[PDB]
Amino acid sequence: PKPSPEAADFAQFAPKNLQAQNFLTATQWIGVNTQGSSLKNANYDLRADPIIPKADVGPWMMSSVDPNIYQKPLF
Amino acid sequence: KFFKNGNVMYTCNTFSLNVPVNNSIATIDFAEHVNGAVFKIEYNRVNFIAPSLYPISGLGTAVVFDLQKGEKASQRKITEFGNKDIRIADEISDIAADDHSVLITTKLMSESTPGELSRDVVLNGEIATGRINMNTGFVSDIIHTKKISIIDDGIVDYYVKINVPAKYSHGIVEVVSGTFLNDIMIHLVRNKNKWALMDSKMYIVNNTNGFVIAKNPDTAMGVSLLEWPRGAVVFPPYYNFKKFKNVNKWSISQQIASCVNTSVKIPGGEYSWKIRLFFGPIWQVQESINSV
Amino acid sequence: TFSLNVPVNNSIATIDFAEHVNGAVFKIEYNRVNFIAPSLYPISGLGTAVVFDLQKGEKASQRKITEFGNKDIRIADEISDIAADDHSVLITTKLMSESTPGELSRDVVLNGEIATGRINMNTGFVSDIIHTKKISIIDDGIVDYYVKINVPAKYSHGIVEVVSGTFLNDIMIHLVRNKNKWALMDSKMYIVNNTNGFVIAKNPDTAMGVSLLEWPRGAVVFPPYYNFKKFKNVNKWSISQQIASCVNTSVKIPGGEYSWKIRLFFGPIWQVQESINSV
Amino acid sequence: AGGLSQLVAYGAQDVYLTGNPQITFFKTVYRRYTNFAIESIQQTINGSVGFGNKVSTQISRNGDLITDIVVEFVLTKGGNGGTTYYPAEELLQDVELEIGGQRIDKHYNDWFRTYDALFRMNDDRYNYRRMTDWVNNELVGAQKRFYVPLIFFFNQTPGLALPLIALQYHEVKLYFTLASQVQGVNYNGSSAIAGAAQPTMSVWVDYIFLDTQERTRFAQLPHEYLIEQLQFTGSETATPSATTQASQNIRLNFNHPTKYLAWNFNNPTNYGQYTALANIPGACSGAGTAAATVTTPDYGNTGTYNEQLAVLDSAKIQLNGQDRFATRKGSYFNKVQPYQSIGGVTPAGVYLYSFALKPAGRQPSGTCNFSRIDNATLSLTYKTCSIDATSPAAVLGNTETVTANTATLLTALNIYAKNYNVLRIMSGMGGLAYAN
Amino acid sequence: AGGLSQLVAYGAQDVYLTGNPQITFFKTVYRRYTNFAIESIQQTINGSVGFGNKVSTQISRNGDLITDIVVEFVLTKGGNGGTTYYPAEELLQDVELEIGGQRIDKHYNDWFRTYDALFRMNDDRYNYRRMTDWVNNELVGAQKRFYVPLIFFFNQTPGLALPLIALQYHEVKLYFTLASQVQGVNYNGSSAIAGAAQPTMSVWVDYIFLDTQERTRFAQLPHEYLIEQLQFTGSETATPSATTQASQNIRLNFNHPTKYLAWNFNNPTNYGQYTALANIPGACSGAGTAAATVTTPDYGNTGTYNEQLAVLDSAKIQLNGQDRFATRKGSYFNKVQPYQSIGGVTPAGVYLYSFALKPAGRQPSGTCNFSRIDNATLSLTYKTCSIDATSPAAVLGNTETVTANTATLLTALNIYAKNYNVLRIMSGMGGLAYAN
Repeated sequence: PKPSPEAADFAQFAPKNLQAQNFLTATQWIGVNTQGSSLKNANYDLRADPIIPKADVGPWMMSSVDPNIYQKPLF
Repeated sequence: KFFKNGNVMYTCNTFSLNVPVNNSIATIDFAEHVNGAVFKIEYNRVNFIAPSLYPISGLGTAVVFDLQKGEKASQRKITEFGNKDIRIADEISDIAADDHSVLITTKLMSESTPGELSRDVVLNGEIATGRINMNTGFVSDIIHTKKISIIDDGIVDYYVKINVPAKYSHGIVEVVSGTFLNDIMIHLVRNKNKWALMDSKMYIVNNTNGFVIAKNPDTAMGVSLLEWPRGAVVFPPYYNFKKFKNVNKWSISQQIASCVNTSVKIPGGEYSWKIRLFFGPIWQVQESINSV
Repeated sequence: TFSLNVPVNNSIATIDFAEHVNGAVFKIEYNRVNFIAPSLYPISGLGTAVVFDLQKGEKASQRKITEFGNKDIRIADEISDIAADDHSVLITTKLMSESTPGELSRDVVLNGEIATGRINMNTGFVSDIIHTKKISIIDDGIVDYYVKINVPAKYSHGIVEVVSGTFLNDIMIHLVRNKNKWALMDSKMYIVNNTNGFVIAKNPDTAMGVSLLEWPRGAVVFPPYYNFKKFKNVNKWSISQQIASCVNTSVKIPGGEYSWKIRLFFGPIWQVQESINSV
Repeated sequence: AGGLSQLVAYGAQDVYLTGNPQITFFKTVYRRYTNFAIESIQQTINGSVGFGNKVSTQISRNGDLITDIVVEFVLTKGGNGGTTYYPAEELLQDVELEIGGQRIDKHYNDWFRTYDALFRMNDDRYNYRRMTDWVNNELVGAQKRFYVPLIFFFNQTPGLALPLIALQYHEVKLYFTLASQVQGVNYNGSSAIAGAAQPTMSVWVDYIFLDTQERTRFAQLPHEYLIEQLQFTGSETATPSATTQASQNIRLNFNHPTKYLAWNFNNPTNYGQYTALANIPGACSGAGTAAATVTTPDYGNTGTYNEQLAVLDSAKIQLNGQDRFATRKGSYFNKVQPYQSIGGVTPAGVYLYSFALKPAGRQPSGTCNFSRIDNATLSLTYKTCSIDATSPAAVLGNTETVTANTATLLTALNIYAKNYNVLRIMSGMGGLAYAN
Repeated sequence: AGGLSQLVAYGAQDVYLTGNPQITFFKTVYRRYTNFAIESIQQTINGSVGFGNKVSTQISRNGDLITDIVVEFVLTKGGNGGTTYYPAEELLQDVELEIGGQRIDKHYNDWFRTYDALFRMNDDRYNYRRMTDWVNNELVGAQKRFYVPLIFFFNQTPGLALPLIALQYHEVKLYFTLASQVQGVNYNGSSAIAGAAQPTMSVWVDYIFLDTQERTRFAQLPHEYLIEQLQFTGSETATPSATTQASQNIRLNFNHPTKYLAWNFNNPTNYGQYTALANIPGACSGAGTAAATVTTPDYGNTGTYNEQLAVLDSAKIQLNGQDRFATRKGSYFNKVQPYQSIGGVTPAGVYLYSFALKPAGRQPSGTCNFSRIDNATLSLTYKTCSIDATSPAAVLGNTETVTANTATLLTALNIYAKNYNVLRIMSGMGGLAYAN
């Protein structure tokens, strides 16, 4: 699965010079976006807003603002 | 607070020539690697479930031995005059039964052989349920270790550990909750006279003469003790109590003094206990152990 | 004064204490097994509801003269045996607990300041060397007795125990380490059991059993360096181990701590053999 | 007499102090560490070095971890003593930290000045200035070497050193923008100085060389580091000279757990100027005599301690339409907050409000995570710039709500947020745990 | 090559340094913490605010714990530059902390000046000066908002914060006494200044509001705090005139384990004057000119470092009539003790003797249990006050056992003791466990 010029095969040595890897990163590179769309609508008032599921009942006014619930309320 | 996440203690303890030596012939070592918060160990269809709630919860071969409790070690460090369960230093915060409010320091494992290093806690917290006061910090200064070493033969050696600068009391080696579905309770005497099957009393306390223990409803768990400390260095008449209790679901006990000695102090070193457990049908357990 | 000319003669045996202090008279008894220490000398009696002598008891001794088997000249002893009454021996500590005495005893020269035969070597009656004793009586009837010697920069011969048995010991028997069977040989009434001898017993009818536990040896590479033990089984019973039976100038002894552990117990000749056979 | 007097005079209250001892002060046991050596190694620079030019360095794996990167310059004066003010920082206009192709952080000239204004304030601010400015009244033509230690998350403490051996498949590199104008070197005020030579620069990287057993673990094990980031977009103000005590509500654009906010009101022409110019000592060029010019600072004394020359009358931070604390006057954020949170002098014109107990430290101690809130706004009330900057009787003698008529030059509003993020290093590649 | 060349050079003499490593410097772990937010609000002042008046400030229960408290005063100058000396803390004459009807301690005008003189010792004391005094040569009529942080046992560290969520039945109050005479604002020396306006006073208290899980525990479980107290009784000096050398024995009416004794010699009408006046720069008004007056200080430079102007020759402290240590000269307690225990500089005329290894910190480190000492004394030997203060050559060039004739004005002796107690919090009430 490799062209010959790429490297000398590693054997009979153990300096621990190089890493093993999958060679691809994605979400863990860019970083997880915690905001999502939750700040388009808002909870300016402090009590947590009970959630009514985003059931997309209508075909024309779906929206994409996310549930926006506070992770932990003030209680 | 007294419910702080952790604390430290200093104990001053000195002695000269008034301490016998209990040889803790069993010891523990590790060559395993650090894991996170759960183990799932299998060999020969024997599973061990080790949740974050505490490291030994359930096990079996498509069966379980309890619903609620796994094994734990503990101590009764001081039992002033034979009083009640005042100071039980359990490895499980069973008082909560939901959060494991027990500091864990290291959790090494490899497939087939998990280990453990953890601190214990005061089972009663700070509440003086007796006529005496108990302790201060919830988390105590005693550490425990485990090694659950499964051997290709279908057997597992279970090692536990206890240490404290000084104790002249009662130790709790394993608090076990074997299910009530083990109708046959049978053990062999070291004189190899017979297997002493007895169920008329359902009150079984297997003393020193008891060699190995087994229980089953025709599918069995075997128990064979290997090593425990003794003052076997010069063999003095110093107390070294070893016995089992089967009046409860199951418990393994070890005691040093009857709440107080005449005038003797304590090594304060490491204590150890190595017990061999293994599983299979009534036939396989009996056939294997009868080899010795 | 030496550097690195000594082999590792490893004293695997050592003695320690877990006892308290008491004054100047000790009697230890448990399960009919007793030892009497009248402070005339450390041990005068032993046995299980029996006695073996009236005036002689257990002691450890040295044979510092190695001039090719010379006479009793440089004999450092534990007891002022010649006087047999005035215990002119300095004792460092006299310890005890239940069933277990312990003692540290400073030795004396057997012959005294005078020369005997031809030559001597003595700087005073009391010598610097400390011996140790521990007698642990186990509730099963077995009593472990330990002795100790520590002589710096030595090339010597130590006597592990000297004790006098009663004349009532007509039957001699010993077991060869081949464990094939016990060797009932008493026609000589003088048995010298060397390495091949494992355990011994003696009885007029009820027996005293002997089983060795530990003796110093060079077990680091198992060198040919002289490490020979023997019994002297006659009415008087001695156990000894030679390291330098002759004048050895080429190789010396480290001169550190050396101890010996011997397991003694009593009972019917059958029970004694059965107890060992079982092990 | 002597020490035994107190030892015998032992009491009952002492059970809380010396009873049942847990520690002592006179038997220190030291913890044995992993063998390492530190080396200062020059890395190469790509790009033509000069004023207004951009360069970068791709940092090689000389060692195991990076512990400290210091940028240095060789500069000549274009003017006499007092014509400069931290010219090394003005020159080091933008520093961008890239680990694997994605921005991790970026620091600005003005930030370096702000950090120095806030956090690096003991004998270290003088030695810092020795590294970054002219401090001995040097004359035209003087040459010295300058050092500008960088303050990214891995430079402040060795515990956050960047493991290269853990990141073999990602490049680690810095971009540097060199300012086109450096006061007192290329320009005097706004006019070019003839004969201004281009600079020489080098980027030194201090490497950690550590022994084999730990080096193996670093390469083989994944890592998570708690790191700092700087969030920044600049804005502008409208400070009046007359008719109103103006207000401004600026919408902030920050995310992630923020340790503190800090800001200043800068002069876009005179680097590091956060206060008004006045005909008082150190406040303007020639101050105190007839030749005093109030439009140009006495640059070597650009920083001052007189809040009377500030433009900020009051401020509060409003979160989701509601005030998180009540209004404070501007001197509060210049003096009281850094007293409580840092423990040093903050020059006038630099302001901080902390969310943390110890923002000067590394460990989290209280944050405001702007990723969960809808509206972060900084509300400012400004001083009326209506007193004569050239008359000491007015500059040193007026009321709290009025400042110098020259103060309106401080039109650049620089608001910074210092936050936590987590750097995730896995299988030789890294990035951020979270990003908005 | 380089770092590697040192790294491999491992032997026997560094085994006890890096053998079997326990720690590393290159991967730090940050301990997670209970979430909280910092909120700062205004408390109500009950009573008339003004010079010489007394007011009571009632702390509200808007948050769960109390940490930093800062008292603001808005006032104007009655004089030219150098006519003031920390007027903000002279104005804040006495602050008394009361919890549930019982007192904790009481901080005096000059205590505030003393703590600042002998513990807050690095550039932060300049910041402090900026908060409490006039720094930039401000002129008559200038208005400034002063910040006087309180320095009670809980005002520097969050670890001793008042758990008001627990103390629901017993309130915490702050009693404030304001000075009737403030140098440079209402009086110049003893001469009243016409047109002196009253101050505006505001007390700001920083609340910690924390997560519901630990908040609930705070409200229910008992607590013991390492509360610290300040105990004080004023005394009188015995300063000599000329040819005679005085000494005096002061009985130290202290109780409870102490960390240190701190004392100063004060001119009763010149706040902060701990030294004699002399006709040398910074020592008296007009110093160096023909108008120099050695009976009136240069107020703004009242605090100096020239111990030659000190009054104290030597001292020793006795416990139960026995000497604690042999006699030391005054320079020992001014320069050596703050160096050996704190690491800063103490101005001339202020003296400290420690019992603790770290009297600046709050971790107990050695105390003198005065509750177990039946007769404690401080023995003070004075300098002979024979130097003519008006001759620069006489004050700058004389011996160590003499001082200026103006030292006889230092008639007030102020000896402070810093001590421990235990604040116990139980079911809605708090109080002090020991009282001696």
